[PDB]
Amino acid sequence: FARLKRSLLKTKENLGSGFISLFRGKKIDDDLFEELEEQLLIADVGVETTRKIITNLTEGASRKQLRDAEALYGLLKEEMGEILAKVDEPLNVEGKAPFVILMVGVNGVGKTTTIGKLARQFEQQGKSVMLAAGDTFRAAAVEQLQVWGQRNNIPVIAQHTGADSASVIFDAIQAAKARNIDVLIADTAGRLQNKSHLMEELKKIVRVMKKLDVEAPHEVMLTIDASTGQNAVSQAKLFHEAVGLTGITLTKLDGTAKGGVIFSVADQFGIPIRYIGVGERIEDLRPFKADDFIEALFAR
Repeated sequence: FARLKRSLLKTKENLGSGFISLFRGKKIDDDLFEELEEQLLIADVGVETTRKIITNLTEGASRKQLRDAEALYGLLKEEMGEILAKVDEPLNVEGKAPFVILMVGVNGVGKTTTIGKLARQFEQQGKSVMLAAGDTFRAAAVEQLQVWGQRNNIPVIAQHTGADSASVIFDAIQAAKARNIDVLIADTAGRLQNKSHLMEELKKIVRVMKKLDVEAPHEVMLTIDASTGQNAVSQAKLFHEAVGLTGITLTKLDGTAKGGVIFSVADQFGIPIRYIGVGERIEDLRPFKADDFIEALFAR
């Protein structure tokens, strides 16, 4: 995974292959674990997840009675591989009419653009897609979706600026079912300034969907930006506590040294990481595969 390896360069400065130069010729002691702990934190692995990692490393190293630091690399590969393995369930949007994905997250992390990429990917697999411009007060985000949808021959349900979000989405599910759409992707508001207001809106949207399908939304997908580091974790915590997240898309891993936040997100929530954005192309919004990611992160 060449493209994946290249996109992770900044994170690899401290993690994965980044561990190699740190362990080189070192002996295993408190100083070393201290330095390792520092590289993990710098990469935004997070205090709690770093502690779990160091603790399990400490133990595994003692069980095998290791003396030379170079060997800690493989133990870390296994330990960190384990953390991501627990959230490796791929998103399966098949067999529904439609399969409803409610895209949540704050403004400015590229939700609308992620919606476009996901819509193209599903069409490239043979599925029909419909979009719902549920971020009703942001005329620019609604217009972005409408214009792009028009030219890609993808129906977009939208109403006047300030329309009730739950109503636009209700109408979109209604239109999706009438037209035999396979996947419906709904955008949502993202002003985290007034958290209670935003969360109540999402709760309403979710309640209203039940009038049409007891199973909708089939996926509540949070989009977070890896370059915002631990802010991504704070955002995940907020949305998850309010509404139930069933999937996470982590974008902008390319170029940030904070790629370690993926471990923090995986470990603290246990919510499947569905996609990781590692470039600007449609295919760069990669369905997440824990093994490919770990191999790319740890490869020299």
